Amino acid sequence: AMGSMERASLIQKAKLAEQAERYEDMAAFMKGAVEKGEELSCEERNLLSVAYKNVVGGQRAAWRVLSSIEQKSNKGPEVREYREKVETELQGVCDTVLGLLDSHLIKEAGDAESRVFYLKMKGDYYRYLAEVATGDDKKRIIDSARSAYQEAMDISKKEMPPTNPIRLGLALNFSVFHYEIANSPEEAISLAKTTFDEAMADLHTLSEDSYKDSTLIMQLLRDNLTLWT
Amino acid sequence: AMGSMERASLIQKAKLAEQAERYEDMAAFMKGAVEKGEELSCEERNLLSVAYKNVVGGQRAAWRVLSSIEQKSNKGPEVREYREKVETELQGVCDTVLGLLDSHLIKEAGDAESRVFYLKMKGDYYRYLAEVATGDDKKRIIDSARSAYQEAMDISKKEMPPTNPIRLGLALNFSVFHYEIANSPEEAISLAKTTFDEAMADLHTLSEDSYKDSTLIMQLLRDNLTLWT
Ligand SMILES: O=C(COc1ccccc1P(=O)(O)O)Nc1ccccc1C(F)(F)F
Ligand SMILES: O=C(COc1ccccc1P(=O)(O)O)Nc1ccccc1C(F)(F)F
Ligand SMILES: [Cl-]
Ligand SMILES: [Cl-]
Ligand SMILES: [Cl-]
Ligand SMILES: [Cl-]
Ligand SMILES: [Cl-]
Ligand SMILES: [Cl-]
Ligand SMILES: [Mg+2]
Ligand SMILES: [Mg+2]
Ligand SMILES: [Mg+2]
Ligand SMILES: [Mg+2]
Repeated sequence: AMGSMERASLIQKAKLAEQAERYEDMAAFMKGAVEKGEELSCEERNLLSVAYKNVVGGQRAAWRVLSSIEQKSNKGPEVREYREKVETELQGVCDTVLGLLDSHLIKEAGDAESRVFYLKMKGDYYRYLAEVATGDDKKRIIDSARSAYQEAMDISKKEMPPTNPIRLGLALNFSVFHYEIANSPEEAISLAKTTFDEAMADLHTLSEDSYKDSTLIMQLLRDNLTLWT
Repeated sequence: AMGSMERASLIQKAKLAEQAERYEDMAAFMKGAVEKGEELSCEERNLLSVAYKNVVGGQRAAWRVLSSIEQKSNKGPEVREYREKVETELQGVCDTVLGLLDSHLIKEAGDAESRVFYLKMKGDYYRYLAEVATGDDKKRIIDSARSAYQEAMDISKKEMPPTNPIRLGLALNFSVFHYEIANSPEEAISLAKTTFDEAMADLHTLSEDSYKDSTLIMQLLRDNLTLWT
């Protein structure tokens, strides 16, 4: 439905929707902006990520509540029906995001900051699909997440400093993938610890403001290391 | 869309949606339950009110953010367009609730607790329509709210004790109508003070649990009196 609205107007309205905490509207505005076909700036990529992370975050929290109730019941079919409703809507949001990345955000992303950002997003949305998947459809979804994260890591290590916040956040989320999805707690701890230590050694190169940006994410790595060790 | 689902299943799913904080789904489930045509029990009326109050509360908060931004701008048409979008969706939610009350909740409500509950709801949803109305369409909406609240007050004073929580909450919201909508701060303060004092004198009749229920709402009356005097 956003075909008739100006790209600039879509971006302006996404920012208004963020201020209003209207994240479903924010995501529809930013989907419309992506579908204009032009590449996104750094600000715009962040608007797209904030919108969908808040939409899928609501869905994941609801799915977890319903799944817990369903497991405790294991009356009639209603808890399973409603958990399946919420699950299908969550899957649809992830498939929307993955579709924007495949048509055609990733293929036109040539700079490291854009290409790593999009491949991290592809890892994250396959990861949310894996959280609700079962069996051996689940295996192929987990491998799709792994592959996207790994391509993003390879580029980030070649092209960005170890304190770059997108590099840091990629490594944080890939560590969470290993601990929560891939049953690989030692890989998770290794990655979080190596990433924290390599960033610490590069902090001296940063301005006050960059230092604030990087140490924020480093603290998240440390918080996880504390939960996991 | 809820015509094929059992009434009991709709109520069960509304309670699951409340636990999941999925208030739009909760409201659609309870609209479906109302549209079965049977009267609602006390528990069910509370589920219907909780669902819509959370849906319209999100819309009112967003509308206030957008309206404030629009007033500060007074660029191009986008802030007005998006405030109008949110306003129209808010109006639609209120028109849905008012339609359920008119078809046919109020006309079949013969007991005081049900009839006062529904007429309070009719007052509240016309009040939310008045918050976004302008001019002299606004006057007729304000009079619709007034009339519903007044019918509810007349029945509550004849039929319920002064500590009854629905009577208390009606009086609290009618006081807010007078202060925020009708430009009648003295009527608001008079009503809140008379309602608080009449409840205080009846507390001695209550059990521990009823006393907790009533004094909760009395504290809201006192909190408003503090803001207004
Ligand atoms: O509690 C968490 C913490 O998750 C992470 C921690 C570190 C890095 C990435 C993530 P990710 O799994 O990408 O969010 N997430 C969550 C789970 C369910 C619902 C809503 C949310 C949210 F709102 F995001 F918090
Ligand atoms: O801040 C308030 C306090 O309003 C009242 C106080 C006393 C009696 C009735 C109300 P009412 O005006 O019926 O809610 N409401 C509000 C306003 C905007 C958005 C969301 C909300 C909500 F979530 F309800 F808090
Ligand atoms: Cl369902
Ligand atoms: Cl390219
Ligand atoms: Cl620990
Ligand atoms: Cl709009
Ligand atoms: Cl009747
Ligand atoms: Cl005061
Ligand atoms: Mg154009
Ligand atoms: Mg390019
Ligand atoms: Mg039946
Ligand atoms: Mg009846």
